[PDB]
Amino acid sequence: KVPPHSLEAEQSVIGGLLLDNERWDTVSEHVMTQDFYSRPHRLIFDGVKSILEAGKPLDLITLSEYLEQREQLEDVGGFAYLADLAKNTPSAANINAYAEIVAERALVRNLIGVANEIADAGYDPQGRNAEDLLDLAESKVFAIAEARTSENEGPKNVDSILERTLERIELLYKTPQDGVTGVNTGFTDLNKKTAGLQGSDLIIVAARPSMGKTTFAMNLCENAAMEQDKPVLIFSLEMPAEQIMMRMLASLSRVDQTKIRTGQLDDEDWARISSTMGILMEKKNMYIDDSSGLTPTEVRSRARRIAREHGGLSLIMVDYLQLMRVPALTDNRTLEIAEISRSLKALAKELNVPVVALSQLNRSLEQRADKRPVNSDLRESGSIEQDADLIMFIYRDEVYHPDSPLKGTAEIIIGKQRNGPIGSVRLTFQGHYSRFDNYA
Amino acid sequence: IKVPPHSLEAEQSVIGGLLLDNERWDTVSEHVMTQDFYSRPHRLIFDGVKSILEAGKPLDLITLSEYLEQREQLEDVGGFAYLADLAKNTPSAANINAYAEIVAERALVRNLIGVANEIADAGYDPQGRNAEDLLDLAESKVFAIAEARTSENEGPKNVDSILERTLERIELLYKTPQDGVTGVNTGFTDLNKKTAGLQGSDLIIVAARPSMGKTTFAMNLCENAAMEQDKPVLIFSLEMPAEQIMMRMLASLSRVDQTKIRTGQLDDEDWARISSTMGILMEKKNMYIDDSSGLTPTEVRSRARRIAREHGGLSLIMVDYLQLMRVPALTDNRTLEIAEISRSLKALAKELNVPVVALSQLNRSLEQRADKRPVNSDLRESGSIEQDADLIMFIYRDEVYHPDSPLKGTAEIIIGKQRNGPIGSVRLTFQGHYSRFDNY
Amino acid sequence: AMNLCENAAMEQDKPVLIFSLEMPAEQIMMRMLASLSRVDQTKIRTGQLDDEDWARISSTMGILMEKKNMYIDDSSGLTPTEVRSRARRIAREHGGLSLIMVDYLQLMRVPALTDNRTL
Amino acid sequence: IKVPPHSLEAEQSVIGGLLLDNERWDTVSEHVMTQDFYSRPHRLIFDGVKSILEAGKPLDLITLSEYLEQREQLEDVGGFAYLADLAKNTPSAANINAY
Repeated sequence: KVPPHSLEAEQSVIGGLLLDNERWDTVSEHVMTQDFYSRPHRLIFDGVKSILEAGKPLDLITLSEYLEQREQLEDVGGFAYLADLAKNTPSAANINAYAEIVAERALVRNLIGVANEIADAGYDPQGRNAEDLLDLAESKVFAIAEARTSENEGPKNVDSILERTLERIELLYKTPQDGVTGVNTGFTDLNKKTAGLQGSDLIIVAARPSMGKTTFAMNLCENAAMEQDKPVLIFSLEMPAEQIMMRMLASLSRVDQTKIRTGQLDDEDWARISSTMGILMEKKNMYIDDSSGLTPTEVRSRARRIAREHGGLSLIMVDYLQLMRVPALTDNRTLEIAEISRSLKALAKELNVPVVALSQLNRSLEQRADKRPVNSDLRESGSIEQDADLIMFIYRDEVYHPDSPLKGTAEIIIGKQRNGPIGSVRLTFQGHYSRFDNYA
Repeated sequence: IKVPPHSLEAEQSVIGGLLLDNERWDTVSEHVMTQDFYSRPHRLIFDGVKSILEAGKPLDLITLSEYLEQREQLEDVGGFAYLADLAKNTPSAANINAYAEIVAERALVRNLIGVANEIADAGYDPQGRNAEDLLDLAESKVFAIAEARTSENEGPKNVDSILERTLERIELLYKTPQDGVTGVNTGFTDLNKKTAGLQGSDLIIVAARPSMGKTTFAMNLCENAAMEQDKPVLIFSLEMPAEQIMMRMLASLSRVDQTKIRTGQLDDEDWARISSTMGILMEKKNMYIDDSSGLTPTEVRSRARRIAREHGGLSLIMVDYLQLMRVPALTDNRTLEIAEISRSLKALAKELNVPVVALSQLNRSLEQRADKRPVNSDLRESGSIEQDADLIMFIYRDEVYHPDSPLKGTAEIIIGKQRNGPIGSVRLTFQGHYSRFDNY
Repeated sequence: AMNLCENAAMEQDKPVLIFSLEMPAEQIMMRMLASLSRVDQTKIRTGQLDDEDWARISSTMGILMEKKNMYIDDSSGLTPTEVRSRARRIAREHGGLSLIMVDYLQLMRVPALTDNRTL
Repeated sequence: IKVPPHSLEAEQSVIGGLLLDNERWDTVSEHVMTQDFYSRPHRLIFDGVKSILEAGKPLDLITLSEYLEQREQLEDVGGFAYLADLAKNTPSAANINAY
């Protein structure tokens, strides 16, 4: 019975912190002084923790002088062991993964000790009742949960919630003051509430059939490929790359959609098609993947490959959230959508590019007779509210009502947005040639 | 020497006592089980006694021996000589209830040791189990032993204890001039007639179909509990972060339209009402919100017990979504996952003695029904909650499905199930412009 | 069912046994107090009631305390083994029973036949 | 003698190359599968590399070692020494797609 520990992983956390002091911001969230195994490794990590928390510089002699003044330098292995730790593990950036190993061994090691306490108290109760021993065993397990979850999240105090609410309200004033903070949407009305497409968050655009969810997603990619220098990546699942390019050519030249997919078109229309063809060939940013069977593993691999080849991406768009599938969760449909939503959010955090994932609403709003898409309607499809930050819906009043005042105007109603404010942004729509425009 | 906790002498007196006095089985059956007995021979004799006494009332040396002779288990026990010796060895009647409690207590301690050994063996050999996964697995094994406990010898009570409890509840109802609140005040005088205060020992599940305002009604219950009750309230946020929850709560506290807070720019008059209610919330200090998306029933019970230990005790625990919570042990079966969460939330309400308002969403089966009124049987499709939760109330506004409805701006809280008090449709007005439920 | 137990507890000398599964013993006693004093059900479960109604509830309280026959078991999880054992236990402690009432036949459950609902 | 069509030397360079360059997985995953590898030891190492690179970006001598150690497959492969020997034996990056 050897205790669960990884002495090799502890050496790389300590050794990595001496080489890169800026890693402490992430390392402190994973490992604790108690989480380290053995007395020598705990004394070194306690010195590193005490130094990096107040005095920014930490090196071979900074850590040595902290231990020398506390009569613990010889106890850890002298100056030679502290200097040989840098020689032993010179692998930076992977310190977060090494800390996770040490933290996992510690939580498993604590569980073994806690279970052994219960086992020894069962054999030798010393006047303890079965009910008393049961509550004692629960309290020992509850203690490990208290130390593990108190580092990152828990029940925040009123003062902290008031501080985080007022800072969020003040940030809403400066949303149309800064302007585009990255990816330009193309719609000046949308740029007031969105204030540029942020890279660190997931954007989910949902619409009930006939609203034009694919059309709005294509229009966002249209402006991103021309304004932003970095290329755009589109995962086609609903329709092939040929149909996507035919729809994009209609918006680029304002020529009616029907003429492109039919073939028969005027010489004037062909001149407008040929004029936009040259500008599209000079930019070279449209990368489309017409694969029907796409798994979240293949999506993340293809996005990381294209970003590595051309420096970096700018916007990743998915044609359908429900068309993607994970082979491990083929039985449970509820947890399949939640895993895809998590995988798409992780891709947006890793690549730092805005991810526009398209999704479809449930048929529950059809029997409601109001038909305005609320953020709670998409919850039926899967868990996306906790993962995606920006959730905008497409609602055109002419689809459900023929005598509607919004004739040819679809309002992009933002139902959820952490970075900026929410609201109904009216934009005109031309269904004859698939092109969303600014409402006057 | 690690000898398993057992009392072979106590098992012989339960078996021996049942042979001498067959009328003791009425009390003995409530304490001991066939599984509770230690070793194969004692379990075979007790199983025979259990099968015989139940239907074939006469039980003796010849009845017990012939039951085992026909099943080829008599020789395994020790022939007839062993069964006849148990009547001779223990001729002490009436104390059988005390001997059974010893056997039941030894079995619980023996199971606790086996449960601790399971955790210890799983720690040494995880086979791909994470530290978080192993922690939740260790808690679930301990929780199972506590589930078989909490019986407290429930039986037929006399009229003296029922009338004493009934008179004390009736006499307490005269203290309130017209409130009728036996604890947590809901804030709605119409709701206080049927609910009669939020009881702590039971689980309250509020369910509503999207667009009804389930989050709005849950926030309004926490609003009055944080101001009226001295003990703090705990809210587990899964659907929306603590910032959005505080923005919605500020709209109800000052009657300022919801749109102005989440957008930014608002009038100086509106800011004065927000600043006036800020000082009221700062003096009370009861709103504790946990904006964690990944919440397991182990982490929920640990975070509720932590706050109920720091500030003396809690007053009301609210969950944003029942379906957003997940148990790693039941990720494959969705049916038994919801039933375990419903059981864990009910156990939290019994242990902490505070009303737990768990929010849940109805199935889309009521949309095709055309009746639109959600019945208690519609939530059964989501999971087993009827047997665990005592108070189940639904939110139904007639203006959501019908535009020409007479209930314009009035949502009726229809109570479908309530063990403590009576059920019925309680009409209450609703203001969707600033998220605030009021008295009709 | 409550009205049948009402007359059996007053007329017969032997006590009555009621197995509550649908509603607790508190709700059963509140409903029984409404029939014993003819005061509207709503006033008892709400709390607010007149001084005239207070005297009728207090008068019937002493009548029920002199007889001592209502034995209620507010257990939700009741198996046929536990029902027979508790019925035999009360009939042994108090000489003998007089009427056994069950709140719900479908709420009772046998662990051996949990799969087959028909049997 | 009917010797099966295999290349143990080519399997060692794919595994060894993935430990030196984690960014190669984008192209390597398109060519090889866990089933494609010959013998039980090479399949256990490649399955660990596949499971790690698909979610947790860092993969090295101790990341792969800890995955196999927790599942009781480290000694069945050849201890830690065999995993460290693959980095030493084949230090040829970029040609992993051909292997």
